[PDB]
Amino acid sequence: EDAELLVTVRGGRLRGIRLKTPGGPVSAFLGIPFAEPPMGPRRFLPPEPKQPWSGVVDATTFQSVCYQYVDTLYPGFEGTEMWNPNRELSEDCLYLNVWTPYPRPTSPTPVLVWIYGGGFYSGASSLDVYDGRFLVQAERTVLVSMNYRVGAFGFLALPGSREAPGNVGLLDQRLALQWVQENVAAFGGDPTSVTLFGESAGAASVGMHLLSPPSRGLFHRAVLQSGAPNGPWATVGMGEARRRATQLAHLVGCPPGGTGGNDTELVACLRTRPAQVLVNHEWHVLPQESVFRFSFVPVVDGDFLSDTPEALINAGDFHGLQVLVGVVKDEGSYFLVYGAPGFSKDNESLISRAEFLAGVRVGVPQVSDLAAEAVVLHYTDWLHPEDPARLREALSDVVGDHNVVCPVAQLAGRLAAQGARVYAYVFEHRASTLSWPLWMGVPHGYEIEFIFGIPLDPSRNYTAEEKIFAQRLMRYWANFARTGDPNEPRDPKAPQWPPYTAGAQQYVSLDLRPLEVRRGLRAQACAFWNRFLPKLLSAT
Amino acid sequence: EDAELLVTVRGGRLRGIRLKTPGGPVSAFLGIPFAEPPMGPRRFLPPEPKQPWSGVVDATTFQSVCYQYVDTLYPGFEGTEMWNPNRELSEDCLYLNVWTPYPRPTSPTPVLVWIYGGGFYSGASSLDVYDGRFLVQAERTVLVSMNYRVGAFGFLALPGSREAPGNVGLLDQRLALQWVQENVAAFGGDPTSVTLFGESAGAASVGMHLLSPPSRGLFHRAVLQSGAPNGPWATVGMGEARRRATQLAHLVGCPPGGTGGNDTELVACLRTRPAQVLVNHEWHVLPQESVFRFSFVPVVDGDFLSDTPEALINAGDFHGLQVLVGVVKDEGSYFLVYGAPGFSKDNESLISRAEFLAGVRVGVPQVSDLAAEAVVLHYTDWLHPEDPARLREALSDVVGDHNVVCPVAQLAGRLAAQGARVYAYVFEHRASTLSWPLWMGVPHGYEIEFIFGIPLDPSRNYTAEEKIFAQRLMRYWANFARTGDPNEPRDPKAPQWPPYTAGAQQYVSLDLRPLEVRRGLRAQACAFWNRFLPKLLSAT
Ligand SMILES: NC(=O)c1cc[n+](CCCn2ccnc2/C=N/O)cc1
Ligand SMILES: NC(=O)c1cc[n+](CCCn2ccnc2/C=N/O)cc1
Repeated sequence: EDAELLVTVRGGRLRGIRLKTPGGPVSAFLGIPFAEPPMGPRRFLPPEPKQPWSGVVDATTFQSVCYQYVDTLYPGFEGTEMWNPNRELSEDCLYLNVWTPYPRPTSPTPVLVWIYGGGFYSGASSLDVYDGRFLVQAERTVLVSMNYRVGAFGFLALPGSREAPGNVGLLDQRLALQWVQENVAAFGGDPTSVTLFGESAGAASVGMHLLSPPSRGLFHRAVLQSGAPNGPWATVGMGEARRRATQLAHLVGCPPGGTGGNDTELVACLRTRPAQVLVNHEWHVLPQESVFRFSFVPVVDGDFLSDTPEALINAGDFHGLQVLVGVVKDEGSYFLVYGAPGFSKDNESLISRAEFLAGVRVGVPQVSDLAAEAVVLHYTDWLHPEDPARLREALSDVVGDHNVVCPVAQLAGRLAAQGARVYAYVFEHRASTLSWPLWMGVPHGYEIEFIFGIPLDPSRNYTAEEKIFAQRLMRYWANFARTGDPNEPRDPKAPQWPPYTAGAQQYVSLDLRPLEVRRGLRAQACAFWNRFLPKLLSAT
Repeated sequence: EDAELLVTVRGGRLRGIRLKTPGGPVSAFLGIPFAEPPMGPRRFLPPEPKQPWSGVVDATTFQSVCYQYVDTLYPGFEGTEMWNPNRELSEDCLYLNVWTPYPRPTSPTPVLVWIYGGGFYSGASSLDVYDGRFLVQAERTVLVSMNYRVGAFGFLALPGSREAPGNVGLLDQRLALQWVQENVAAFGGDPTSVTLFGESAGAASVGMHLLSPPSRGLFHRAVLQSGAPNGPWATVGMGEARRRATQLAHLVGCPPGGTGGNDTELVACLRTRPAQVLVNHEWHVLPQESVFRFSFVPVVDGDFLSDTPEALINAGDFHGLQVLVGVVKDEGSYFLVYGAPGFSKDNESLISRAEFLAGVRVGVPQVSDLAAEAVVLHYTDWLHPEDPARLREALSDVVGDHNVVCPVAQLAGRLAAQGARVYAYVFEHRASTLSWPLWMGVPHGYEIEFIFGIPLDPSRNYTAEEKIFAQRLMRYWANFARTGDPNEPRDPKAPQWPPYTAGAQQYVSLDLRPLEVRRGLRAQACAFWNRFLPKLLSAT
């Protein structure tokens, strides 16, 4: 009843809201504070737990979005603005949301925790495509999603100093995980069956938590969608993070005039600046000749990450852990319209040979000219080295393999070979309502709406097949959250999803057709990135 | 009583609104349609007059802003967003506004007509800084302002063809001028005493009307604020206009693969595209290595402009015309934060010598290496060739002189020497409420709020001296509109404003201090741009 919309947690009382789905109602608790507002002197600091409150906190609507850059490449366009903030920006943003079935579960229920992506510079738990009402109604699981500080506010780092240690955006997620341990039982959720799942930078975050011992105790399973902590964009060195942080200070006038520039005076100067001012110079801090490179990302400090993600994945024991990994068919196409020459969402992006050669330097930055030739002469079809359509898909493969598919395949192989049960997929269905052009195929990010069951929304023009497809995927994700195995615990009639192993390298394709097993997550291309290219880079 | 808010014009009846000023009320008629909506098959075509309507058109609020790019360089910033659209974007935007004193004048009154700036790619008559309620109350004049199509919708040109003839944005302004001839009498205005005044691209527009015979009959005096038709940014050649238009068609997928590319099929394809799609690719049409260069500007076709503005100004007889021209102290500083390396509004923009040498390439983009050297070695202080503060102001002088001050001084000299009475000014007061940084001084466009008397708004924190100053400036502009002479028609107490002649080159400084006469509008620098540099291009 209306009594199930009232819940007490360790910090105080909450009033939720009843959400409707075509299959029945759901109880949602949107906007639960899990940390003290990280403002004024607490900007750039690790989060402090929210102190208990008197009265009833209203938990009926999403709270503020953390301060972030707002994408303006295509104003008024659905394909880009669906990721933009849909609540007002504020540094007061450390809130989490909880969906729970109606009636509330009597017995402890497995908990899904969502970590949004957005390159560590954007994103929000309030986005329409992260609506948890459909996954909770159809699979009677408990869904939690948190906000975490992005951009400079979450990942500006002057390593060594205590005024700006870095990775505070990861600590925000960790605190939200500690909050789930201490309070998800009150919503009917099992704190012993917690399944993290994220996408892009959210998936990378999930991977960073697997490799951080303090976070490792707060969950039991992991799902990484189109991202990995070992990606070339997901981390940064201490020296580069200090250079970026210092350059941002310079751009906003820090330190003032002629004055000392130790870490303490620099952060104090940064704390006096309005939040929007720091955001307005976020992209100017990089060399600014890049697609896929982000200014403030997790730093390898020796604290949250004792070593690089690659090192920790190799030297890591993963027995007793189940992972679900995967990518979309066309991982790189969405990013090409963000700086690759000759590309535009409003034409066919039939690029020339010279544009392809320049795009490789944009999509694979920082590498040497000989390394670029290895990429070009490996992704060229030499029977059609000038076909524009093939060059377009080649560059899309170049930036997709280098940034997503091969970092993911590298990780999935090391996990399976080191004792973790791993299941791998490739998402190959292009939504019928997709607004991006046809040549992008199944772009990065556009499986999320099917995992969250958005096709079930009656106010959307999804086909009957996509509705059944969405229910199928929700069953896969929920079964993995419940049992660690996406396969039906009692249904062998439907095609089976074999584990992924370093040898067989099996995965399944997710589309309207029944499950189909394949071998190799682009094994040929990924051997070039994972094996040959590092040996080639030790020429300088 | 309230019967003065109802007025009949040639097309039908209108209901206006009474606006309040601290000195008394004013009658405003906001949103008068003067053309048929240029939508669908009419896009890119010259405007057609608004056909008469039945009933009473509501004229109590500003109408839609013409489709245009929206500046996002500093989100949430007062200094940039005061120029952004403050009404909904639409192609249905050919509307004009009329302010008139209360009580309505019984004898014919001089008419001021405002043409907004915005580089021919943006701007709107509805901006708060253009509100004529204070100018009309204080000086009992009649103020008119129109919207004209900007960007591709106003200035896309495939010269020779009739599907996209070009300069249709200038024809929108002309139609609004024909409208003032036929209807301003109904508001108490004298159609024989019409003074055009504009700023930046608006000032350039005013100048192109002086040089177009069909427009010359529609007004009697001109005011040009920080702009001129002979500026290097204000016009474009036929060949370049065709190349730019074709590039925009390619970016939006026109024509579809395999279709012929004649002008008819190209424009037909462009007309099917949504307006926002064309706007989203406007800047991608240039080489895109330019501060101060705009994609779609008036073309020199032989129709609206029988020759280049430079030729028409030289070969022109300007007897019987009074012109008021001028500039602000720091014309170029506004534009450096829009692409000049090392510049940011949030620090002191202390640029290096290398950044200065690179910025000259951005501020003067069309030149050769040798021409750039002549610029660098002319604007360098050779006793302090590395002082960043001086280099900063040197680049501001480079950009300001090349784009505004010297094209204006060129025009003002030719006009006075060829029979026009000319008055020249330099605006030297930096508003106390200015939000741009101090190092920008008096940036481009920040005299407008004083000409329009915005300091009189009680909801603003302007000083008492700026209020008196704004009233003084309104008297100058109004006196010029009535008599052709900014000086008080019978008051020799105040210092007097001498005409500007090709020899004495006298102008006045407008600031809180009384008028002060000076000689030379950057005469030394402008000899370099107007006389010497054309001679080094001649070494092709
Ligand atoms: N203000 C700027 O100049 C700016 C440049 C690049 N970006 C890139 C962000 C968009 N993006 C979306 C997905 N991946 C990216 C990264 N491209 O580099 C944003 C802003
Ligand atoms: N989308 C873009 O990357 C973009 C580039 C340049 N501009 C030019 C800004 C307009 N402007 C304002 C004052 N001066 C200028 C002209 N700059 O060339 C706008 C947008």
